[PDB]
Amino acid sequence: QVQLQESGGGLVQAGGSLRLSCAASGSIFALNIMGWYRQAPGKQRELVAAIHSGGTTNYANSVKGRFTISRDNAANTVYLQMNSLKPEDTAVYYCNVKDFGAIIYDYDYWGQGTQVTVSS
Amino acid sequence: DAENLYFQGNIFEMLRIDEGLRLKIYKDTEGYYTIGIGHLLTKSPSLNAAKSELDKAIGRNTNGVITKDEAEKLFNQDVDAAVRGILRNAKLKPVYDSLDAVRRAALINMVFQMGETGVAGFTNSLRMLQQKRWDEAAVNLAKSRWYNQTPNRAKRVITTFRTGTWDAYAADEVWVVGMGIVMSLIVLAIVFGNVLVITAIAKFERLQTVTNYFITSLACADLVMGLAVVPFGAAHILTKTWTFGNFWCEFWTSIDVLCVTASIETLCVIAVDRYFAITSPFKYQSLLTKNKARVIILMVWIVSGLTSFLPIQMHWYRATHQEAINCYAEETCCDFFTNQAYAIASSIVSFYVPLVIMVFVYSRVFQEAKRQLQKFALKEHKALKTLGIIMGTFTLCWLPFFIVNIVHVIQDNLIRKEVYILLNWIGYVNSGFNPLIYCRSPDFRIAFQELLCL
Ligand SMILES: COc1ccc(Sc2ccc(S(=O)(=O)N(C)C(C)C)cc2C(=O)N[C@@H](CC(=O)NCC(=O)O)Cc2ccc(C(C)(C)C)cc2)cc1
Ligand SMILES: Cc1ccccc1CC(C)(C)NC[C@H](O)c1ccc(O)c2c1OCC(=O)N2
Repeated sequence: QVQLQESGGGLVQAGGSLRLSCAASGSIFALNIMGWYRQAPGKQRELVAAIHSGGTTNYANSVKGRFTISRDNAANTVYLQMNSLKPEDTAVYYCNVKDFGAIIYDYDYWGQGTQVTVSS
Repeated sequence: DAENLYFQGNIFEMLRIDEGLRLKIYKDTEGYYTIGIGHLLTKSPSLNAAKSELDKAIGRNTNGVITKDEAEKLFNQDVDAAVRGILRNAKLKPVYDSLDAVRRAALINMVFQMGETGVAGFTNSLRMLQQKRWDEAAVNLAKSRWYNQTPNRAKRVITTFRTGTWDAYAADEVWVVGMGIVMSLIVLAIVFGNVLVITAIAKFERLQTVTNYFITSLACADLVMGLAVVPFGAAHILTKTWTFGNFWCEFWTSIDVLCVTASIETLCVIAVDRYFAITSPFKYQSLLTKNKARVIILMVWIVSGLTSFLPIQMHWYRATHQEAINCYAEETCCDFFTNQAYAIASSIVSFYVPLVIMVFVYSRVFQEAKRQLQKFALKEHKALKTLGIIMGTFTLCWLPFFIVNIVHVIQDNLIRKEVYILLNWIGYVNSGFNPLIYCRSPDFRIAFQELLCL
């Protein structure tokens, strides 16, 4: 009953910038994490950038200093600011929502999927 | 006769249900000092006078406490004396001879309680029993002072005269049967559920997480509960005796306090763990290496071991009063007696410190939720229901036991033994509920689905 709307999938040259936007629908518990996961070709899904409901974030080591995650003030919308894009950053970025409504276990929601292409 | 079947209808089983085995001097409904099974020590208001009468009857310095062996002999001395009084008294024996064996117990029951001379006072009522006017004597007896002081016992006796059956007493036996199958089902749910939780996390690599490592320690403590603590508790209660010796029951008592302390503290650890992981997911994740979650559980079991084996095996929990000494020196008695220091110290570590931390933790989880970067929606209510089950089930199972435990320390005789045992077994069943609360996750449901072979 919740939705994830992913935006900003792009073809872009190396060093260029992309912005990814996710929007959530329905009802989500206040304590949550919204983040971005990418899966490279023939590689495992990894975390790229995450933000907690309280404003605390997290970035992978490869994307630190280059990618910036922001959150809408009140509309459950998350923005991934990707700068200095490398050809290694070529993957499919999934909107995630980590949900803490059931206290004992975190319950994930997953987005549609968007293609990012960096051209060497 | 070939009747070795349970609840033979006779006077001995009739009076034990009415009076009850109490190995310490106690004051009856009327206020007189009574010991054993309805044995009236004296009509004097001085406990000192009742003790010397007891010491004269027993032949030793009882200090107010007699063994089960001695209590049985007084009862038989009391039963036969009531039988002799009926045969000696000229009003009772003609009534007594004309009564079937089932109604003879009811008359002996009265003479047991009120004495030869007292029961002979029922001039019309005894005369009705000769003439076999059962319902008419039943209405007559219900108007007596005997009925007013003990209405419940009089009903059982008056109904027994009226029907000539054991209907007033046979129903008590279904309780032991229903209790046994209920105690049985409790063991199954605890063993089945906890083995199922342990097996899922160990076999499936998806479930090998930090929070689940805490779940595993919880499941292990609850498992041993269902395997070791609970089965012998059922055997102890149903058979009225301990058959495994003194050492094994202190070792059984040692496991009982061990598992319950480790189980409740692990609930506390899981509670704080989820608070941290929910309110600071990233900092917390930097903290817990595999060595910490290992040393935390180690501390929980070291703390639990210091609360359970160290005082019990070193006899530090031992009470000093006479009734405790006897049960300690009796191979077949393993009633639970502790000094006030251990009861308070163990209760705080086992229950009260985890309770306070748990209650505070989930309060702030619910308090942190409102101060976030964001209208009475469902999941906020739905999430509040979830923690209400978690804390509510933990509270309602154990809070009566450890309140009643502390209340028992402050004032003696206020808690009857049955309530103390009942609430502990209501605490015991929290082990069966813990897999149902903490393993609702999607990955668990999958693991259970394959472990049960679809
Ligand atoms: C479920 O039950 C538990 C599970 C794990 C723990 S651990 C712990 C927990 C919270 C904090 S926090 O300050 O409130 N802050 C970081 C919160 C916002 C997360 C600090 C530590 C920690 O490890 N602090 C380190 C210092 C540190 O590395 N960083 C401090 C900081 O970042 O502020 C000192 C410490 C080491 C080892 C332990 C034992 C062995 C008892 C587990 C306790 C404390 C304890 C209990
Ligand atoms: C042996 C017997 C006889 C009659 C009824 C029950 C039992 C079994 C007993 C009492 C051992 N159950 C122990 C109970 O689960 C328990 C757990 C953790 C504790 O820290 C304490 C505790 O008991 C009181 C205490 O002060 N500390």
